[PDB]
Order: sequence, then structure tokens, then C-alpha cells
Amino acid sequence: IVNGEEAVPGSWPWQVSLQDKTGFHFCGGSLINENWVVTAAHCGVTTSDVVVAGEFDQGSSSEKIQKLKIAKVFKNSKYNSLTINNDITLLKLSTAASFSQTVSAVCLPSASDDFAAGTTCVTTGWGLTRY
Amino acid sequence: IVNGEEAVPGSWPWQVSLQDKTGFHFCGGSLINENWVVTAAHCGVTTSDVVVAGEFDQGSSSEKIQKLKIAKVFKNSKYNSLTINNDITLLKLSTAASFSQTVSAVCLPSASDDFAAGTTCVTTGWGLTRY
Amino acid sequence: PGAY
Amino acid sequence: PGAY
Amino acid sequence: TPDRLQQASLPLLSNTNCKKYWGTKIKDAMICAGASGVSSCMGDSGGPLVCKKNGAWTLVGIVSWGSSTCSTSTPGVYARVTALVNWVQQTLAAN
Amino acid sequence: TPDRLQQASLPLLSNTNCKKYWGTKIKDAMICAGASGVSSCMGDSGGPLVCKKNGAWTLVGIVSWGSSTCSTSTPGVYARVTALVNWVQQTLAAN
Amino acid sequence: CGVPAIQPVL
Amino acid sequence: CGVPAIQPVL
Repeated sequence: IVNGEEAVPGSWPWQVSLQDKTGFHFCGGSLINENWVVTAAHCGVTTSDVVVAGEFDQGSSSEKIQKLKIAKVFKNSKYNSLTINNDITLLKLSTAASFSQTVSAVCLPSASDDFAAGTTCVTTGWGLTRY
Repeated sequence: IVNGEEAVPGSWPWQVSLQDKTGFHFCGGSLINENWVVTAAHCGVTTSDVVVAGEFDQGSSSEKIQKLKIAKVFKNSKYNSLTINNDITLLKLSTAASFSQTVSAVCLPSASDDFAAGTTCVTTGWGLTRY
Repeated sequence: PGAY
Repeated sequence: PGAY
Repeated sequence: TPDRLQQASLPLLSNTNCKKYWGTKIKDAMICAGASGVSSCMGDSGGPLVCKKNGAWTLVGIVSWGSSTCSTSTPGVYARVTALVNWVQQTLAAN
Repeated sequence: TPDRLQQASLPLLSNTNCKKYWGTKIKDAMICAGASGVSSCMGDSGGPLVCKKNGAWTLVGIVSWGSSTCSTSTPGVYARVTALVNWVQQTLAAN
Repeated sequence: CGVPAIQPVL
Repeated sequence: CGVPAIQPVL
């Protein structure tokens, strides 16, 4: 996020980090329940990648994070890689996340839900702070 | 390919099409042997996708194509999604491709191989012909 | 443009 | 730029 | 990438207004946000765009793509969740 | 996308010369080609860049990225196979 | 869902 | 490898 601010730790409990086997953070995700994560199709997640729940400071070894294995990757069949449209993948976890004060689910909207232009929303992540 | 030309059918026998479950062509690949395909990491291939070998005209139902299932996706652990560097994935097939006049392997270079600037090479695919 |  |  | 989690508030835009920046790249299953002095950027992809509805945070967007330089004056593009929810529920239900 | 397979001849560029177009986005495991009146484009990704060596076609590049408009005057960027071959052989050998 | 135990501060 | 049965025509 460019020009964002540090969040209060544990305050966005559905936010997960998608890391590869080398431990490199490559994409974020959101817990929708204990066994499922939603992320972007273009992240190219494989079952060799890990979902890290409960983390605030990735430079810290004393946080009680949950490193969860991915059982199955469900790329939306409508995803179009040429236009990046319908950019959603669901990850089914092999081990359920354990909900706590720092690990919990975000709600999903109704198909019929209305979110108006002008509404102030929030976005979170560990992406670049500068380009 | 923008401004390319139609190839002679079967003349680039290592070229495969990566299609999703709906049959939509999203990326190309190259057979390196009967059981393995090399493609780009950013293609985001899953084991629910199919490798199509032997195809020339995807609008044709009378070509003897081989639709092969993917057993495992091996994304290079050095792939960096932020820079698209080390953009390579290997696909291990569940069923071996059957080599023939239209289906065969491309060679791989030596790490020490030299390909000079100015050398005229060829690139193939079913990508956009116009933007 | 670019993916993120 | 864009992926291909 | 930063070590610690970042956040930012940003406004939703309409698709029509987004098209002014992005043109025909903006599809129905996309939603834009930002162009407000902040921007999602590389490594943010896949993460949430949440809006408070009736007191609870709701997933409205999935960080997707935008400016190659993460420009704070151009809107970011997010996957529009309301257009994809039916697929999520069908998926969860069958698995 | 076209129904029938397309092909094109195009020249390899040096990384140094490529950097003139692309700057610091060009890394060591990349190789550029084109800027010759042709261009790889969306849906070509993952496919081959082959060069004839001693009579046999050899995989030198993997279609990766380039101009968002597939401009024929800008070079396309390909994954550089010689930098990745050792990983391919280690992978095949262990699986 | 959507109700964190630790409240965010914007 | 690299020797197609049907030769390409460039």
C-alpha cells in the first residue's frame, strides 16, 4: 500500500499472507471461514504454498502465527487471464485455521448488495509502500 | 502474436495449449519430454487445467489432439511475482503424451549456452493477433 | 498498468 | 507493460 | 515489501468514472477504488477491500491490478465480490 | 485469440539494450526479443522462444511479459532458459 | 464474521 | 529433440 499506515496488530483478523516454500510473501488473502481462504486467481497459488494467519510483523519470530497447508486450489472457471477478469480463487485448507482474537472471518456480501461510489472503504496488506 | 503468420500445421510439435475446464485457451507451453511441459509461472496453472498437444486449429473437431491431465504443478521457488522474474513452471503430466509426427520435444540449452544479440529466433502461439 |  |  | 501490516481508507468509484482512466479494461466483475492519494501495490494482490455494512466489515473487493507504478492519483482495480459470490457459495457448498 | 497457430521470426536483443526500453524491470533471468515489427501478446504467455542451434530447435525463452498494447516497436520479455535450466534438470531428476 | 476482537483504528 | 517431422516454413 502506498501512503497507508501501520495497522493496529490483530485488528484485521481475516488477513492472511500467502508465502511460497522459501517464506517469501507474494499475495494476500482473506479467511471467510476456518477452512477457506479467498485470494486472486492471478496469484497463481499452488498446493506447495502456505497460508499464514495471525501475522502482523513478518520480521518477528515471537508472534503466534498459524502456518496452514493448502489442500486444493479452486480457480474460478470464469477467470480470464488475458483481461484479469473474474480474478478470484478459493483455497481449501488441509488444516482448519483456529479462530481467536487475531484470527477470524470477514463477511461476504449478498449478490444483491449495493456499495455506492463515494463510500469510504479500507484495504490492507504487505505490498510495496513505494515504487 | 501480432503480425505473425500462420504456421504449417504440425511444424512446431512441442507447442501445447493450456486450456481451462471451459476449454478456453489461456497460455502456451512446450513439451520437453513425454511427461513434462514447461510454461510460465504467471500462467497460474492448476491441476484442473488441461494440456492440449497436437492442435493446430482450435476451431476444428477433426484434428487428432491429445488432451492430457496435469498430475503436479512445479512453480520455480525463485519465481518472484512482484517482478515476474524466474517466470517458469514445470507441469508433470498424469498421462504421458504420445510422440508422433505432430507431437515431440523441444531441446533444452546448456546453462553455459550462448545466444547472441542479433540472432533471429522464432516464437509461436495462439495469443492475440491485434490489440 | 500491471498485476498487484 | 502487462503479463502475456 | 514492509514488515508490518499496512492499511488505508479509500473511496469506491463507479465503473463509468473508472473507465475514464482505464477505458475498456474495466469489466463488470471489477470495481475501482482510490485515486485519493493512496494506492494498493505489488504484493497487495489477493488481499481485501472491505466496507462496513450494518456494523460488520464486508468483503467488497479483492486486490487485483492497477498502475504499474502504484500511482496515488489513478484508481486501483479490485475483483468485484458481489459478482462472484454465487460461485463462492456454490463452491463451498459442493466441497 | 486466433484459431490457428501463428509464428513469427524476431531478433534477440542484449539485456543492456533492453534496459533502454524497460529499465530496471529487466533482470538477469530475462531475455528480450522483438521490437522488429512483430510482438508476442496476451495468450502467448508460457509458449516458446526457440533458436536453431547445430540444426535443432532449442528453447531459449518462455513468453513472459511486455507492452500492455503489444506494441511492435518495443521488445517482448521472455524468461531466460539458460538461467533456469539447472532447476529444470534438478526437478526432473527428483520427480 | 466481520467483527474483529481488536478494533481497528483508522 | 528439436527436429520436427514436419518442417517449419519461415
